[PDB]
Amino acid sequence: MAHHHHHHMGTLEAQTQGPGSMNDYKLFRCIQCGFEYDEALGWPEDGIAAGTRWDDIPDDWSCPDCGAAKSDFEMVEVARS
Ligand SMILES: [Zn+2]
Repeated sequence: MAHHHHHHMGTLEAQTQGPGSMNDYKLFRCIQCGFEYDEALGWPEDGIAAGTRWDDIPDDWSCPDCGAAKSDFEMVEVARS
């Protein structure tokens, strides 16, 4: 009769989120879903490099999360002070 059991390992923090805000970068949050973009973090999945400004981001660029437009983003001030 088997009496072996497994235990849950718990939480492995694989995120480690934290962009170094050494320069005043902004946040841009999609209003259609809540996708928050940090200019200091960038989005390497699309090719957006860390430090790329919203102005440098192509007008044809869409929210990688849902395909919402740039006008679907809000400019969020960074309270990391
Ligand atoms: Zn979105």
